[PDB]
Amino acid sequence: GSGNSVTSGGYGYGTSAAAGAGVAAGSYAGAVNRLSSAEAASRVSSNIAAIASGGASALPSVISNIYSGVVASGVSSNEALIQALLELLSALVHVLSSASIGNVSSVGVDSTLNVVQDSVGQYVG
Amino acid sequence: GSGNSVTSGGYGYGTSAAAGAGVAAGSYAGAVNRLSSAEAASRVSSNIAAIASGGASALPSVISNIYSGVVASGVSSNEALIQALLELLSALVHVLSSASIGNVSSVGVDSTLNVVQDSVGQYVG
Repeated sequence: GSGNSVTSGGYGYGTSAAAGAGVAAGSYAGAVNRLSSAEAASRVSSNIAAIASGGASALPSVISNIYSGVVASGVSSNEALIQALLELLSALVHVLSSASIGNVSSVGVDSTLNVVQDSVGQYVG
Repeated sequence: GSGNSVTSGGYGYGTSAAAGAGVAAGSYAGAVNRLSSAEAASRVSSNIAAIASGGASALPSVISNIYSGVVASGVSSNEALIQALLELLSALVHVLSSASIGNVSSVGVDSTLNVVQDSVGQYVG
């Protein structure tokens, strides 16, 4: 302890290759190891059919579903972001296993990016 | 600039509703409203065909491609994680626009979550 608190960068206390739970400034691995727990699986598999339907329009809805679920555990706000995002990242990649994709064009990604900013930008900001 | 610097919580500077760019410890909206730039659209459109063809097997390869691209832009290391991920999150939701999904299963997501930990778990910790 010191009492005199000032500031700190994303290093020293935690950089990478760690256990987690308030390790770095915005990086925490504990939010990740919890993904192999049934906790995530119960939420992620519930929203697979949501993202599969909305594509990107489901993001602001599904992220909200998962985020609140993680925060309900009593986790740090910033670490909750990570876990909730990681749980989110799992729902939409699993659907591709069954999603017989056709042909995607390299156009309109610019516009899709404008949408992703809406869903998570309000959590990282 | 106080001589000494002891760690503190990621608040005070830009707790919420902030424009971005090193606003919080692990939260930055600046890494999000930059996605509407040609920068992301030029990277993410190269990732769309990759993730579409792998589902989750492309994550560890695509995330790294984008991450190194963002870090070389002179961005903060922990902030890069956010932007690089947001650009990543844009590629895989774009593909659903032309990906006619059929029937996904709520079983196996538990296992998929184990893989997502490998791709980003080395950047978040």
